[PDB]
Amino acid sequence: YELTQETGVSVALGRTVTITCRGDSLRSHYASWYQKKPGQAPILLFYGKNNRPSGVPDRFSGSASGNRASLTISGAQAEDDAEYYCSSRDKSGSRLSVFGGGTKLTVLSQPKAAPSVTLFPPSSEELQANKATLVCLISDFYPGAVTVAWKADSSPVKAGVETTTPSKQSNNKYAASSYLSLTPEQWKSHRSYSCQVTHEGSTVEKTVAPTE
Amino acid sequence: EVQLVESGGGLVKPGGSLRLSCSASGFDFDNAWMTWVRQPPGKGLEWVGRITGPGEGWSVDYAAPVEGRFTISRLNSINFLYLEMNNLRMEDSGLYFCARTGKYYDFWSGYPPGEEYFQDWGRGTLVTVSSASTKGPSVFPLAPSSKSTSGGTAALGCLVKDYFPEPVTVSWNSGALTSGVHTFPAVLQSSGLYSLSSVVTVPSSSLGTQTYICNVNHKPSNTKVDKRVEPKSCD
Repeated sequence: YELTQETGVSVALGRTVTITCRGDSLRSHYASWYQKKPGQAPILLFYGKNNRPSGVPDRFSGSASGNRASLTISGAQAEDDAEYYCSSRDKSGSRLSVFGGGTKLTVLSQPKAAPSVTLFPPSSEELQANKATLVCLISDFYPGAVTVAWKADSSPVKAGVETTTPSKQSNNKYAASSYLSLTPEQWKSHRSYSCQVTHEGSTVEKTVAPTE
Repeated sequence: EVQLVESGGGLVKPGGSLRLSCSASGFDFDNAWMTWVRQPPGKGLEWVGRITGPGEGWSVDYAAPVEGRFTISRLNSINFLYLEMNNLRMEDSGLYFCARTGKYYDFWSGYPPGEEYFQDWGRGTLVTVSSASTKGPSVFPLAPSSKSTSGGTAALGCLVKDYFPEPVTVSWNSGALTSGVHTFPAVLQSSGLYSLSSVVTVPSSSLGTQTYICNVNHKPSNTKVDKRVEPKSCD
């Protein structure tokens, strides 16, 4: 991107946090900030030198220096858990506009919970269809951020992997799923397959073998 | 009261054409700057183009990846904003917004031509560009076992594989079983087809007695599937 933002930032409930936007154009231009929740229209939070739209809570405020612009939230609430985008010119003096990659803000309001992991081997039913899918289900963890890595035997598996973005459960804990697409030949040609879920620096691993 | 309503979104083949509409009300539309913004699935907001007012001669600017294929226009007499897209590509998905655009310029520290910001937004409209044809899902069982069981509870589910287009709705035991159920968001494979999973945690005790059937519904292909999930026989 031309405007760089943090991929994700976290903050304790009721505390202050600052997410930034950096770009050469910002040296000459001001940035605007937008909140975005899934299935809801974006909202302008801040723009110009010191401009906040009426209706936007005062805990939102923007600042700038050099090639960086910052959005600060003083006293984060539970609802503030959302995506945040900065916008400005792509170059100095440009008539075009552009957005940053956006930052996913996590507001921490619950105890950490270790992920519950279950790895399903390809069903006999599916294998008859000349297909094979390893299903790695992850549930009951907090906060909602995980890294999934697959292993064929001891070696890492690059392609065939598909992973969803974590979503809220009924109990406000998060859940995610990962899929490894194999051909029945590949599936039967290895001794075992493993699903490695990394959550908050710790890694949990589940394994299945074709001999079943 | 500012209102913005996008429409015209739908399915279209690569290389096809599509025109989006945006009806505006509650502000001076004649002199208002209007901007189209799109959010690809699982990605962020991307600036598409903007159309100015009478002062700058209704001039239009486009994002580089889109220029030459997209055209922005307006009809002030009925308060409509248009985005006309030709030779659509897959990347041109998926959710398009129109936004009332304000202009900002600080005379003492600012640099021309100032900045453009987006005061009001519509709900958006969804554009899907794929060569894929409508397909019903293949449903496979995620059978529970010792490996799927921990702490007196077990996990079982359904694999809803290779369907198009979205969405799929999944229930368990005709809606009776709702506790412990979680249906995952679909994933989009390189083939252009969707797949998702629906899991429910149940007491280990119940496995022997209770029956578990997932109900898969896919209205785009008019397909209903009742699939029973029971523990696999090792034999």
